Amino acid sequence: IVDLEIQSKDKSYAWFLTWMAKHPQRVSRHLSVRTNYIQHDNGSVSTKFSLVP
Amino acid sequence: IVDLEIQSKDKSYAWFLTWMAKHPQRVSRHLSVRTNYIQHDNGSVSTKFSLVPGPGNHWIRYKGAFILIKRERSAKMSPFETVTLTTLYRDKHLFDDILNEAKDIALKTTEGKTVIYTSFGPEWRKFGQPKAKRMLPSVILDSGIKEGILDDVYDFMKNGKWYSDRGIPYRRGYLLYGPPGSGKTSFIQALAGELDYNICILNLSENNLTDDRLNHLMNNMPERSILLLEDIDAASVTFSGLLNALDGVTSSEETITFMTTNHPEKLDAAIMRPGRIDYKVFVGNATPYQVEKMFMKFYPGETDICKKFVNSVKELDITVSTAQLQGLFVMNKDAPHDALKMVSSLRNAN
Amino acid sequence: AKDIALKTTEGKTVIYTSFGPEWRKFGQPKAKRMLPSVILDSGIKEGILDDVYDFMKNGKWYSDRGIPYRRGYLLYGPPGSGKTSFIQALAGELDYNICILNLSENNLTDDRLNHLMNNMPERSILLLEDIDAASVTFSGLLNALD
Amino acid sequence: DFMKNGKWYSDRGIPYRRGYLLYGPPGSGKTSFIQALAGELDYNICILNLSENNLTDDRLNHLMNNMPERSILLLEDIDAASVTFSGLLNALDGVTSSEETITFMTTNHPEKLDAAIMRPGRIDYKVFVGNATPYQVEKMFMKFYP
Ligand SMILES: Nc1ncnc2c1ncn2[C@@H]1O[C@H](COP(=O)(O)OP(=O)(O)OP(O)(O)=S)[C@@H](O)[C@H]1O
Ligand SMILES: Nc1ncnc2c1ncn2[C@@H]1O[C@H](COP(=O)(O)OP(=O)(O)OP(O)(O)=S)[C@@H](O)[C@H]1O
Ligand SMILES: Nc1ncnc2c1ncn2[C@@H]1O[C@H](COP(=O)(O)OP(=O)(O)OP(O)(O)=S)[C@@H](O)[C@H]1O
Repeated sequence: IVDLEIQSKDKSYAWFLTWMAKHPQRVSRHLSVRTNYIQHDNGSVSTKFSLVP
Repeated sequence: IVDLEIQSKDKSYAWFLTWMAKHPQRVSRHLSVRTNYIQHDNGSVSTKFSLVPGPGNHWIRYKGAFILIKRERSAKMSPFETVTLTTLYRDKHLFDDILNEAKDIALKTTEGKTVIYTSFGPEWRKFGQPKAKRMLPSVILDSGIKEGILDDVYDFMKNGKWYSDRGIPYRRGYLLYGPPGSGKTSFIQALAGELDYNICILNLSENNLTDDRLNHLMNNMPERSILLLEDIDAASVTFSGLLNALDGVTSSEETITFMTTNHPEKLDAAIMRPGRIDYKVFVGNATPYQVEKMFMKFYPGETDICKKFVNSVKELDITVSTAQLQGLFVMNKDAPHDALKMVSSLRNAN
Repeated sequence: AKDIALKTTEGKTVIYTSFGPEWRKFGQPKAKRMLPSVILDSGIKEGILDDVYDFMKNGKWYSDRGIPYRRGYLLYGPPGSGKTSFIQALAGELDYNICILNLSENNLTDDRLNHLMNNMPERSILLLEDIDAASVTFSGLLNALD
Repeated sequence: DFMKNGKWYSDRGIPYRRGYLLYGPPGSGKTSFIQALAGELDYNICILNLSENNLTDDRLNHLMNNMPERSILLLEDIDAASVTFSGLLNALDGVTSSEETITFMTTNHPEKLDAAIMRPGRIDYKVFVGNATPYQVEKMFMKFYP
């Protein structure tokens, strides 16, 4: 009675990860931290922390 | 009712272990040892044993949530390494505060020390213990050279928006060319100390380095740092790849890069284009202004012996270097008369 | 997911770098360089822009005559003249990405190069900086280009 | 004089580090004097072979930084030289160079060395350990036949 799609290191895999990160309905009890630069013209560039699933 | 958060080998990782070492309200078993090269002014009695949380599980309180840390390694040990946090109240908002505090602790530059980063694979790594800041008045360059470089650097750092309004990439490159022992590397240390910036020393003659790794290193420098390319004329990197790394679509933004050479003519005109090397200044052999100021630095106070010394140097008609002058003043510590007697020794070079 | 990842930010261009047999984003997106900021000679910018727009508009005309729908541009000149700057400006104008490819990279093979040139992201420009610099073979590069 | 004046170097910002070169014909007592002086100072000897192939620049910087305390760095046959020339030069005097180390170098061919390595911030003291002089002959005879 269930279905299951798998996609593995595909060009849509990174797209799916980015979409999942942007999802507001996500309820994820597991998080990962990866630093990212927030480049803004005012002042100087700074790093930022992203809580990906 | 729990929410776990992990982070692999990234920039946030080492910041987090440095923060967790300093955290007071910590209940850690399973600790580890770490010898380090601490220093006292008279002499560095190194090998101070430091106890770090190490692998295993740890309890920290922080703001009142009783977070469980879990450091563990895998099949290998810097491969296969990770820490893990767990909060028991769905208070994941504390994780970003933890990360920000770790970032602030790590980014906090020691008030009189300069940090040196070295290319280790595709990312930078701290090299040794931080070295004491070299002061700008110690470096005796020719008249207007130090001031000209400092004015150009401050003008570049201040005018950030001006670059972006006109579309010019916010990036400046400096070349110090001249004879050996003229003050180039010493001036790099002094200027990095003045700006309170770190130094990322990069060796292109490293055979393991490649173009993709070079671009990653140039684009992942730690904040508030200066890229140093010692002996840019020495050059698995490719010439076109280096040229694009210096100025190209792949080149990074908001970086100061410094390169030094003893053979400027060995450089191609492409690398010396005024968009890759914007400022080039000749750090030459010692001039009488340099001789006088070097003597006054090593022997403060009396000037008549300094006058006799610079006259004798002028009569010696030899292209002395400031490294040679420093060596002579080091030989005669606190003895200006002995230095004036031994000034003739600068003539010999074998 | 495709729409989110394919949408371009309003004022930045993505840069792709050849990592193995496929492309990947390099760093953060860089702000678009504006075409008026690139001072080329008279008619040069306008001529190149007209030729590019004429090529992108006439997709069907190429197919009807049987010509392969593919164009190649060479900007040659002295160092520091505007070549790379114009590439950035034009890619920003078209809202295309730049796929930088280094042929002098030793791990690159002919099969890998064909796969890279046949798997570029949609709406992107292939940039071969210093084509004169050249594990790739001459015949393999020639057949890959046309 | 160098070991005593630790603070004097720090006051003027000079890196606390000295380099010595003994050059001359073979069998003049260079290595023997290194052993004697290390025994006198009660220091260890760290002998480093630059010609060893698996040594790289990063490894050499780590070795020259992580020397055991109260030891002498010995570079026998400096003229013999996977290490790079620039990497060696920056290791001996550069931003990456360590602090409070005595380094001793020997060679039978001093003229084979570049100006950069013979710089008086890399090699501070250079003395010619030559063939036997009549004073040396007399003192050797007195040592062997008191
Ligand atoms: N102008 C100067 N003022 C003060 N100290 C100097 C000066 N020039 C050289 N020195 C000292 O001499 C040594 C070598 O100087 P560096 O600047 O480190 O080397 P360099 O001048 O860059 O030459 P290289 O071999 O090309 S790195 C250091 O111990 C410096 O403290
Ligand atoms: N025509 C131009 N108009 C405006 N800025 C220019 C122009 N040509 C060069 N520049 C600036 O000069 C620098 C380098 O220009 P590039 O176009 O990257 O160099 P180039 O012409 O590609 O030559 P190379 O060395 O072969 S990459 C950048 O800071 C540009 O902004
Ligand atoms: N001046 C000397 N005084 C005492 N013994 C000496 C002297 N010169 C040589 N010898 C003896 O001969 C050996 C050779 O001297 P070393 O210093 O070891 O070699 P060397 O002088 O460095 O020559 P090389 O071949 O360049 S290592 C020593 O181990 C002593 O046994």
